[PDB]
Amino acid sequence: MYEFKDYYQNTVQLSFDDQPFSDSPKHVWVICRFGGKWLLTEHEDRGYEFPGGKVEPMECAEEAALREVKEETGARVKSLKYLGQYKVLGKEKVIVKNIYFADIEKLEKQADYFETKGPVLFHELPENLSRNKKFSFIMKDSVLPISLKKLKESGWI
Repeated sequence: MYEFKDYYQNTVQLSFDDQPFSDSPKHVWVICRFGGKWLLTEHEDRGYEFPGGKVEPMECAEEAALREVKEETGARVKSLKYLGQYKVLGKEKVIVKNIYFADIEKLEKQADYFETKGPVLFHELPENLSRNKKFSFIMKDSVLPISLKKLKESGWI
């Protein structure tokens, strides 16, 4: 596993094993690719990020991952694959977050995206990411480069 501090100084623990921190993660994060482009959403408060959010008690993690992609981007998924999991060791809370990879089939029109401004496509993520005020803090720690490295090694992209 990997351990590091995040953008807001919480400690994050990251693993590419199957649900090592929790069998019932309460959050999902979905790295999306549409053709040769990254598909992100623009969270209303946080800014650009891969879609994700909470796992409902009446949802399993995969169901929540598919719903967040659709709600935040209007995308239909061709394939959803579990990649890994991370634990965020916060000041007041500890959250366990599954990482999925979604290969996107298409983006359909949507009147609303919920807590976001909808889909954003990036041919490449910018190098200035960590100092880019337009990006979410969740994209500004080692979870993103380590996850992309593992994703590229997988053969899935």
